[PDB]
Amino acid sequence: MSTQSNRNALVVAQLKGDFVAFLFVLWKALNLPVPTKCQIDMAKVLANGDNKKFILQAFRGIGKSFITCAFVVWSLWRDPQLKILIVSASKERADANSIFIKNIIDLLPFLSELKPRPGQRDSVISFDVGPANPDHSPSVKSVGITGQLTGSRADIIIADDVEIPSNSATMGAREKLWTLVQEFAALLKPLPSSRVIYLGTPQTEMTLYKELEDNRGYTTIIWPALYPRTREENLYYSQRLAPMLRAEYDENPEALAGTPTDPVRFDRDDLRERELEYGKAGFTLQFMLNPNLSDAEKYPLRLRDAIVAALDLEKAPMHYQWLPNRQNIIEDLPNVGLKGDDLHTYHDCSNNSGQYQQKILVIDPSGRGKDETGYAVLYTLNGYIYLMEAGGFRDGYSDKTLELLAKKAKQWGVQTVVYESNFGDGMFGKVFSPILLKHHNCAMEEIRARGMKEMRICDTLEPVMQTHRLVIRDEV
Repeated sequence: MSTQSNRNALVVAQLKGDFVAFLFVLWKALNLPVPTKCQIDMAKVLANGDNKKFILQAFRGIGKSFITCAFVVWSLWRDPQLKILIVSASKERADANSIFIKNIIDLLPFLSELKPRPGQRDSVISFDVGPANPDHSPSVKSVGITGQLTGSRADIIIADDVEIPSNSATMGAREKLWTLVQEFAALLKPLPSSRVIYLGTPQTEMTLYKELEDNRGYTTIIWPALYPRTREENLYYSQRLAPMLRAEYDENPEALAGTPTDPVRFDRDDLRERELEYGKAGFTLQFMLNPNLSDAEKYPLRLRDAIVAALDLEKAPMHYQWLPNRQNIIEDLPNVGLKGDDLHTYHDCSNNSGQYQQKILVIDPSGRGKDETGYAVLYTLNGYIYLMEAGGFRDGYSDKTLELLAKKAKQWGVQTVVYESNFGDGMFGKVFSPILLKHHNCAMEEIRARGMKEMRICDTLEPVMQTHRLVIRDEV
């Protein structure tokens, strides 16, 4: 039984965390820690099974240390007779983190508890020093670069409040070899958990903004905000109000500038928007009167010009069908025509309508977002399905367009979007286009349209951005 349970905890961190990690209360004695949805999400994200490198952009006044401690415990307690853990921090701050990890360890049952060799010996700063084997060492990040290089067979690095470590560039550079091509690859094959976990609240457009952006440009992990603490979701009268009054009360007895600083994890010197306002201000449009359908013609088709079309179909009322047509001929890609409509009550008459614009633009190849309606419209305008249109782009034969499976396509599609629009490789003419960009901002860990706005136009340009990366696109 013991072997099965130990192994169970070993590869199911959530179960280990919910069952064995305790706090010792004064009224109820040793009780189970009541994990929160954000903490549970964070535990899953930090595991050998998933990635290796994780970065959290969290707000302040979230009991993050409670989870970070449970993870670090779980790591050392279930390591394959191996592994050194070190943290980078300017304090005593890293000592506080390991204290909590020790608070977790000390409450474990015998069978899950490895024997303790060292434990804050000599009033440090360290547990399980020397072969035993796993260890956790609290370190100042200000010293290390020294701490990173000096470590012998490092397995995990946790970096507390990474955004508030001054002169981090050298310490960060020291980290690169430890993770990036890389003893990390070699240790991961051995099943060496560890790994690099960074968690902290943002601090302007420093080094961390670069880390978060590079991560978010590729993935959408991870960020929780004041609302993650569900206790805030109930007012004084003990009625659910979706943190309406707690937020009001917290805004008062303080400041709005302090509330974004403390409970929002927003970066200072910038809005959320994917496209910088510095660029959104320069963007001019071309006003045009659309057809009976939702077609806006910016520049008419020309013979011997190559066009590309992207289509983000509308799953329901809610939003619109968005078809951009982009002149691909020259070095600078211009948007020459857009179809924007929510009048398509029929799942059914769009393929023909779209086709005449695709045909109008020199048999324009089209890359359709494979959503429920997408897959759909795919078939009707397929070379084989109904309209026999031979210029429908597909990443596979099962998938007659852009498969939206796996997060990455949208991520890099947004990342390439940003580049294309900002470096002025792609020129947008549609008014409603740029207005959607105005509100297509951070929805950590991705981007979306804020309350009461549509992102249909922007999202179908994201498909173009993703398509932009593709080798086949390098001359459709």
